[PDB]
Amino acid sequence: YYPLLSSYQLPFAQRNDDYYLASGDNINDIQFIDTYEKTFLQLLQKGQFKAYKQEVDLYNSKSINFVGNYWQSNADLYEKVPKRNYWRSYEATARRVLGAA
Amino acid sequence: GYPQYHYDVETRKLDPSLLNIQTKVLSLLENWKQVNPDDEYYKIGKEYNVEANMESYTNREVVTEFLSLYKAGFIPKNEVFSIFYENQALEVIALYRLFYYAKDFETFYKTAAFARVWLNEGQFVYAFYLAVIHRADTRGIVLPAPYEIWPEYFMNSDVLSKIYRIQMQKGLIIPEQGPYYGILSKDNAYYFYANYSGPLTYEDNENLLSYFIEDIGWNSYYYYFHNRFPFWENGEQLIGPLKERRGEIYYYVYQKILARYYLERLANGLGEIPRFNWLDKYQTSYYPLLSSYQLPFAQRNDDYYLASGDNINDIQFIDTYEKTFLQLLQKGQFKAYKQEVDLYNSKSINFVGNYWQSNADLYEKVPKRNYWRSYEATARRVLGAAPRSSINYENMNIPTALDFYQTSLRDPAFYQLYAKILDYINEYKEYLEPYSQDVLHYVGVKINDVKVDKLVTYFEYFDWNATNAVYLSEQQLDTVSPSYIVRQPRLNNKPFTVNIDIKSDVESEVVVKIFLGPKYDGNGLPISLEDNWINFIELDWFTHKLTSGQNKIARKSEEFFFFKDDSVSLFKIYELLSNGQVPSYMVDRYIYLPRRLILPRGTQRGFPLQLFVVVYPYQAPVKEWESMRQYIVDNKPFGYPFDRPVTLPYYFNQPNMYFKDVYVYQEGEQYPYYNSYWSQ
Amino acid sequence: GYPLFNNNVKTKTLDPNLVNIQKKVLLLLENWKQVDPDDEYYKIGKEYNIEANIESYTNREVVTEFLSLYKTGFTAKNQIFSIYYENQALEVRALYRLFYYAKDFETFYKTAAFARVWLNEGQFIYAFYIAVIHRADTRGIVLPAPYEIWPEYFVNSDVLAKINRIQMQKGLILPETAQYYGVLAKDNAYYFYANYSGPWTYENNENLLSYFIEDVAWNSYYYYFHSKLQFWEKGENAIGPFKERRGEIYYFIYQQILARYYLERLSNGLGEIPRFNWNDRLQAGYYPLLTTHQIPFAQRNGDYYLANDDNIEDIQFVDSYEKTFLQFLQKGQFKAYKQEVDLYNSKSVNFVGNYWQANVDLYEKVPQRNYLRSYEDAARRILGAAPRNSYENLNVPTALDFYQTSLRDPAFYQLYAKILDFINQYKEYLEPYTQDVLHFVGVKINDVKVDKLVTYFEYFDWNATNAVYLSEQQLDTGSPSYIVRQPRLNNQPFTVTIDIKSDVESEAVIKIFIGPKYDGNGYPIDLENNWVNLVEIDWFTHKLTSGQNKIERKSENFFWFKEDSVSVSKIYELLNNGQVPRYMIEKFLLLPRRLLLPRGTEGGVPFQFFVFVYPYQAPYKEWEPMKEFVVDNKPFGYPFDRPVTESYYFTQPNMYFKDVYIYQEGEEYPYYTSYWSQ
Amino acid sequence: GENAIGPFKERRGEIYYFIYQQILARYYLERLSNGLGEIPRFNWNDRLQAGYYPLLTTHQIPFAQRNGDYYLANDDNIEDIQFVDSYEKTFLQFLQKGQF
Amino acid sequence: AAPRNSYENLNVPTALDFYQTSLRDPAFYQLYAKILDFINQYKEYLEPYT
Amino acid sequence: IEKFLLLPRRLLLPRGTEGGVPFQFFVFVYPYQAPYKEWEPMKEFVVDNK
Ligand SMILES: *[C@@H]1O[C@H](CO)[C@@H](O[C@@H]2O[C@H](CO)[C@@H](O[C@@H]3O[C@H](CO[C@H]4O[C@H](CO)[C@@H](O)[C@H](O[C@H]5O[C@H](CO)[C@@H](O)[C@H](O)[C@@H]5O)[C@@H]4O)[C@@H](O)[C@H](O[C@H]4O[C@H](CO)[C@@H](O)[C@H](O)[C@@H]4O[C@H]4O[C@H](CO)[C@@H](O)[C@H](O)[C@@H]4O)[C@@H]3O)[C@H](O)[C@H]2NC(C)=O)[C@H](O)[C@H]1NC(C)=O
Ligand SMILES: *[C@@H]1O[C@H](CO)[C@@H](O[C@@H]2O[C@H](CO)[C@@H](O[C@@H]3O[C@H](CO[C@H]4O[C@H](CO)[C@@H](O)[C@H](O)[C@@H]4O)[C@@H](O)[C@H](O[C@H]4O[C@H](CO)[C@@H](O)[C@H](O)[C@@H]4O[C@H]4O[C@H](CO)[C@@H](O)[C@H](O)[C@@H]4O)[C@@H]3O)[C@H](O)[C@H]2NC(C)=O)[C@H](O)[C@H]1NC(C)=O
Ligand SMILES: *[C@@H]1O[C@H](CO)[C@@H](O[C@@H]2O[C@H](CO)[C@@H](O[C@@H]3O[C@H](CO[C@H]4O[C@H](CO)[C@@H](O)[C@H](O[C@H]5O[C@H](CO)[C@@H](O)[C@H](O)[C@@H]5O)[C@@H]4O)[C@@H](O)[C@H](O[C@H]4O[C@H](CO)[C@@H](O)[C@H](O)[C@@H]4O)[C@@H]3O)[C@H](O)[C@H]2NC(C)=O)[C@H](O)[C@H]1NC(C)=O
Ligand SMILES: *[C@@H]1O[C@H](CO)[C@@H](O[C@@H]2O[C@H](CO)[C@@H](O[C@@H]3O[C@H](CO)[C@@H](O)[C@H](O)[C@@H]3O)[C@H](O)[C@H]2NC(C)=O)[C@H](O)[C@H]1NC(C)=O
Ligand SMILES: [Cu+2]
Repeated sequence: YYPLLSSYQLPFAQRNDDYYLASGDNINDIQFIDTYEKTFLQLLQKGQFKAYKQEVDLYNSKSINFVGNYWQSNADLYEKVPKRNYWRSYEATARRVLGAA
Repeated sequence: GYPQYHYDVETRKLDPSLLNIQTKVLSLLENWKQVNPDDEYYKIGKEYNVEANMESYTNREVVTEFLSLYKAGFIPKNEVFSIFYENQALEVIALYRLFYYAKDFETFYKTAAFARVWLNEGQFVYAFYLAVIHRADTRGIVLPAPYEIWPEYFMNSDVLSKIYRIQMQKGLIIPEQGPYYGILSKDNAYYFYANYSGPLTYEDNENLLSYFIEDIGWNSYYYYFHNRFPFWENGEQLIGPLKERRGEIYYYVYQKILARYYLERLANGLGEIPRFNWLDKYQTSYYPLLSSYQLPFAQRNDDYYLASGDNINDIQFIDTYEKTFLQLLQKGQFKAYKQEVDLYNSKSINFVGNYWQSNADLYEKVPKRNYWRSYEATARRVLGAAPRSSINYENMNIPTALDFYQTSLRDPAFYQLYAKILDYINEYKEYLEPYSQDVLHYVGVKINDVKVDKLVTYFEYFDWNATNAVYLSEQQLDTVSPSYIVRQPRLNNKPFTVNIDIKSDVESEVVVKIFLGPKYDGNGLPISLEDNWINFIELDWFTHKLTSGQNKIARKSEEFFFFKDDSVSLFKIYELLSNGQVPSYMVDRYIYLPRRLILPRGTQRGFPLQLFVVVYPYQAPVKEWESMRQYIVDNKPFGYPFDRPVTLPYYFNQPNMYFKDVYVYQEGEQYPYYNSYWSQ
Repeated sequence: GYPLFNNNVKTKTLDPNLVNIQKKVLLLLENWKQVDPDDEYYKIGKEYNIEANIESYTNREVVTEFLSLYKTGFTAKNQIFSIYYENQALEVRALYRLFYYAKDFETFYKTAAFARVWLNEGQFIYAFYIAVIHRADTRGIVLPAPYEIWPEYFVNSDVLAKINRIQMQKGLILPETAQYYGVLAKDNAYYFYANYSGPWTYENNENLLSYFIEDVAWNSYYYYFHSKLQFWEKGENAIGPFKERRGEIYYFIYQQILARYYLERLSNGLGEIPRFNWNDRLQAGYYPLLTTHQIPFAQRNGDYYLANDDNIEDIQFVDSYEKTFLQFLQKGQFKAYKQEVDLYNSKSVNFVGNYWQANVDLYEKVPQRNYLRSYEDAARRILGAAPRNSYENLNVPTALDFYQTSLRDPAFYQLYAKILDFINQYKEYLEPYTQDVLHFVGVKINDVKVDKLVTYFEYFDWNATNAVYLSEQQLDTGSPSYIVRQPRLNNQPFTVTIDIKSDVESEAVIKIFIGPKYDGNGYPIDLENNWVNLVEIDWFTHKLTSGQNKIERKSENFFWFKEDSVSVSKIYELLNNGQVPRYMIEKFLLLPRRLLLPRGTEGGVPFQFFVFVYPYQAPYKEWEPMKEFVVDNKPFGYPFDRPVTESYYFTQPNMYFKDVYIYQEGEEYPYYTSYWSQ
Repeated sequence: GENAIGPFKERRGEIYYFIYQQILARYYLERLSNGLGEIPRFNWNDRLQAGYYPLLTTHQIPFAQRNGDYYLANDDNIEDIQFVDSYEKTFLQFLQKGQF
Repeated sequence: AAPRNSYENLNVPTALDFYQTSLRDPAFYQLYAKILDFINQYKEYLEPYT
Repeated sequence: IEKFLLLPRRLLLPRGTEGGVPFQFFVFVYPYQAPYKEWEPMKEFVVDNK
């Protein structure tokens, strides 16, 4: 992707073809991403569980709500836990990795 | 050409009741690689039987387990020993447990003689050193420095080759030609000039800092840290009153070790510590010129692939471990290993530390497990690059620098691995609430000025005894051993004083802390405190009494709390013992970094740094920490106030805090290799 | 437990005239690692001046060049020497030329004493060995075996460590326990049992054949081949009239080495020799347990990428050097290096060989060049995996840097297999042999019988005293004997009987080859593909009378094999009676007879023998000075010097193929050397 | 050469070599002064290890950006790559011929 | 590293496309170091000064 | 107008450090020989025939 976009005359980042995403500089981020995905799969094996102090049953369609929030890392996902100074978003990390800045 | 090191030794009178133990210990460490039938310990060990004296050991299960393992058979003599070899680890742990639970010093001496006569020399020396460090009745005696007990682990192959040639020839065939090759015959002894490793061993210009990472004091400090806090021992025996802080200690030491290292990288213009991915080729190579029993150390080629099939299992475990920790960070509060953990509390640091060390305290609440694996051990095995056949087969091993605590700091990969671990731990630390103004602001105290004398570094010759590296003849054992002394350049700094001016509205006791840190990063830009809090090194930590009005505090670098003097040689130890005195620092301050390594050198001949001075109220440690007063000055966590992330730097612009910019210069030769005959 | 090897040496009387020279030569090889001021050579070396004796050397340019080089300064003592280091090679070449062009033996002895006194020990020993091999006045003199001159290059680190410990201790402190560590004290000597390298050093099950690739004589053969024909010497001064057959010798020797290695691999069930790509990574791990001056040898992991940042240039050269050759194959007839080359003619082999060795003969027609490059040198540097540095005073030794240790590395075999594949692609040009050349009218081989083929392991003792540094007292009076006792492969005597029918009475030549029958996949190998894997074992002449004929050839009389060398003590003992080991003077460049057959199995390993009878023709006249290495005018490896295209037209009545089995007696593995196994 | 340099037409290659060598020597001196080491070498069939993100524009069109690990041999470059390689190898062949 | 296209009316400028900006790119120095390495390999032929 | 193709004098020395950066100077004196005749139109960029 080679965008011809600029803000304040600063060019937008260009992603070269065959860009390697798992370099050392990004490795930490990569791990988090992977871990996140892994966790969800484990939940699919559990079916019924408790996450972020919320009881979840995947046999019920209502659980969709939780799922959505889980993949957005929004505020509602952490409403039942004490205010956390530590926070990370899957979408933000993925956007940073794919941006190639 | 460099000057010669001359310094006076701080001495304290030795308790007359300990004059017998000391000698005995020093007698059992003489030429430990060989057994002399003419010595008393030989007969004592040959005749001693453990089972018949089972009543002389407090614990009975220790004796039974040792007897069972001994019946199973220990490793043969004349083989490389490492604590990371599982069977050898079990045998040496059993031997150490037998040593530790001996009821009296006489039984301990008999058991040590038995072990030396019958068991592998490496296991014997390791266990004996650990027991002497940890036994109650041996508190107060002095042990030789590690580099004098294992000279082969603190020198390169060329100097060892020269020493072996001299020993085989029993002198110089043509003495006049000795000086041209760095061998000096003087005063009944032979001095060998030693260099540091060059570009053949290190790539990417890292050899510039070899003098620092191959320094004997650095590796000896790491070995002392291992001996004082072994991972396989329970915390209660190691630290009784402050066991719950074990993990904190694990975080404090490594955080320091890396930070200083990073500082040196900035001094030589090498930048930040690289990060790596397990599932990708490793880019840092290493070609050590080290050998044990003539067996070469493993060499890691550049672009070595770590995720081959043979190692795949290990890799998976490593990955899984890391993954698990991240999941914990998402849970915040949980139960692991039958321990309730809340990450919002600073105390949880303990658990975190243990989790990343895989020590005994991590599994104290679960039934004894026959299945056990260590993240650090697996990572060391993967990064060592030794052939897999060495790992699989038990009666053969190719040594690696990461298999010994005396040589781990020589390998660059160690720093990267522990930097990754500390990155995980700091990600955990991000949970903690930052210190507020109320806790940081000392109402009524203002620091007016901080002055520092010129900071100068230079290389000087240092001599250490390496006689234990060679095998002696019968006549030498009978009459007297030869003296082979290694003379090598070493970094040092001239004395300097820190003067602090304080204006106080009231009279009170205060605690003053002095830290050192870098100013610019590898890219040449200033480092904000939000990222520099981890890079500060704690220099001094002491109490004082402030009177109303103006006060001046002069603190000499020779009095800093976190640094010690250089260890003395064996001959000087005997000389002082004959006069009933011992070196105090080697007695009770050996767990601290040498004072000669406080300041970096700098390749540009001038390096900028910053000093941080903080004054806060004094509060006495709780009474139960009574037998640890010499090492604790107050009740604050180690590294305070830089123990948790800094979010808003303007909270540290307090009256009772001061940042100062300083410069370190170099005097004399910039490089340490100018030690030839024609340059001297 | 294995039997101990004892065998009397077949000796021959030595000419009295050379006796003194022999003495002197040996005196110059004693404790060459050290300089003894009390020895005779010391004063001569310290007082000799080459320039003042410039008239004593036949050539003046050599003296001028040597003096000019010496003015700049040679390498320091106690340093690692390798012929593949450019500056050291340049110095040692001048030293060897000075040795070679000495007028008489006295001047050569003076120069050798000077070199030992002043110059590096490794350069001195190398040059002196080569000169003694080549000097005419020293012809007929016995030299010690290479493994006794460089023991550290022929034994692993553990045995050397034990020897060094004994030397430092000047004996045993607790003798009654040394037996349990493979150290025996007996008859004023110390014997050290030694094992071969295991899987820790070799991966992919290669260690199973460590007894062969690490054999002392196996590497000594390659060192002898290098010494007799060195790449940096002109053909005239090294071989004489066989100057146009240099490439043929190169190809033949390397092909035979690779064929024997392949036979051993088949006997150990390891398959064919792997091929590799330069732009890809090598798949042969090697962790040598070897040291020189305590400096470890370079180690290579299992998956090593050959093309890194610091090698690109070399890589490029290698690639180009290959592609050019392919281009030649397309041109056929061309002009290269001021030499006209026609690939349709068999003689062109010479050029090809030189092209793949980059020897001086390749550049004899172009003006003296200051730009020097070698394909083999660059390939060895790339495959050694040693750290790359631009400093000339710092090197990490590798097995490929020395001809004494080259055969220990599989990469050597892979590289030379690639080279021989290119050479066989070239050989495809040649016209195949026809029936008229092969058929021996009036001669038919009726039968061939062979006795039982047996292999075993036996203890062999060799002196390793030169590896240690002696004390003044030991130098003045006498040093102890440190002897290495290790298992070695050997075979029992066998005889080949050939029954032939020929009504015509004539002279004939008989050749015997040994080769494989099944490949790694378990299928039979057709002759059209097996012609490159046949090893020549015998080559002789015989007169056939009318009627029936029965020829009995004993394994002790085969042309291409010798007997084992002996230690220096026996050499002195025989010299005191005016005798020398005949096989150390005669046929000292050939493989030992103990390595003739691959190690067998209890059940038996299958191989085959090829017997060929053809007409005799005497070697040419100008070939007279070399009529001890040849038997006729046919090319080496005849008739398998060129590809076989149709096996039907190759087979003739005067050829015979027989299938045989090799058995093993005693222990199958060589590591049963513990105190409890004896 | 006639219309650009005149009588120094047979010394054009000398000027080229001298100017480029001086430029690279000055660059190496600056690197040493900044403690960056020697100039890295690269392989065409391997990837370049020099990232560059210029903040330059002409007619508001951004300049091309290159990441840290850029693979030089992709689908759309093969031809060019081949030429480069050949152009090098031919030169090496000349070095073997000497006079040609 | 500019995108490759067969159209003559569309180009993405690079520092190496102009002599005014060539020296800003390290790749320039690396490439000409390679070229000068080849030229020095050639120079090895010449006889050294006496 | 004069010497407008040469490097500026401000770039003669590499940037130094507070402590000081080490370099070296090489001074060479040799015999003089005038540039050739046909080289006359360019006798503002050369000093001899070397
Ligand atoms: C830790 O590492 C450091 C860093 O490497 C080591 O320091 C090195 O040590 C070696 C050996 O000790 C030094 O080499 C020696 O240097 C001597 C000084 O020479 C200077 O003056 C002479 C003129 O008198 C110059 O020629 C030298 O350099 C110039 O010339 C050389 C010629 O090659 C050029 O290459 C240079 O670029 C310069 O143009 C120096 O300015 C030197 O005298 C000595 O030379 C003797 O030995 C060599 C051995 O190869 C011979 O070639 C030479 O002809 C001389 O002959 C002597 O040889 C033996 C003794 O070895 C005897 O037969 C006689 O005594 C005979 O005189 C040698 O080259 C090196 O300079 C030095 N590097 C430094 C300081 O940077 C430390 O040693 C090392 N420490 C340990 C313990 O390992
Ligand atoms: C080349 O390579 C080969 C293969 O690697 C190697 O062979 C091996 O040698 C070692 C010795 O170095 C052998 O190990 C010894 O084996 C004997 C025999 O064991 C067999 O028989 C016993 C019953 O008698 C069985 O229980 C056993 O399972 C075997 O079947 C043992 O007797 C030895 O034990 C002693 O030494 C051990 C330490 O090595 C002790 O743990 C053990 O308790 C014994 O101690 C003895 O010595 C002590 C010290 O003096 C003393 O205090 C004790 O009282 C006791 O006397 C030992 O395990 C191994 O089996 C061999 N393997 C093979 C396949 O042959 C060669 O040695 C090697 N050669 C060279 C030159 O390197
Ligand atoms: C480098 O490192 C090497 C090795 O560590 C150093 O060499 C060591 O030096 C020290 C100091 O010189 C030695 O210790 C001293 O040894 C002497 C000599 O002891 C021998 O001779 C005695 C008779 O003269 C003899 O009695 C001794 O045997 C007794 O002791 C042994 C146990 O050691 C016992 O088994 C016997 O049954 C005997 O009982 C022995 O054969 C000794 O006289 C000294 O003792 C004095 O000091 C002690 C301690 O204060 C005191 O208790 C005594 O009463 C006496 O006053 C002392 O032990 C050491 O032995 C050397 N090591 C070796 C292996 O030789 C070398 O000096 C270093 N060089 C440097 C640093 O430059
Ligand atoms: C192993 O090798 C060593 C060294 O090569 C042998 O020692 C050498 O032995 C020979 C023969 O005994 C010595 O030569 C003789 O010396 C005596 C004087 O002692 C002299 O009178 C004789 O005429 C002859 O020259 C030689 O000096 C000696 N070398 C050393 C360094 O001592 C050893 O014998 C060998 N052992 C075996 C078992 O082969
Ligand atoms: Cu690298």
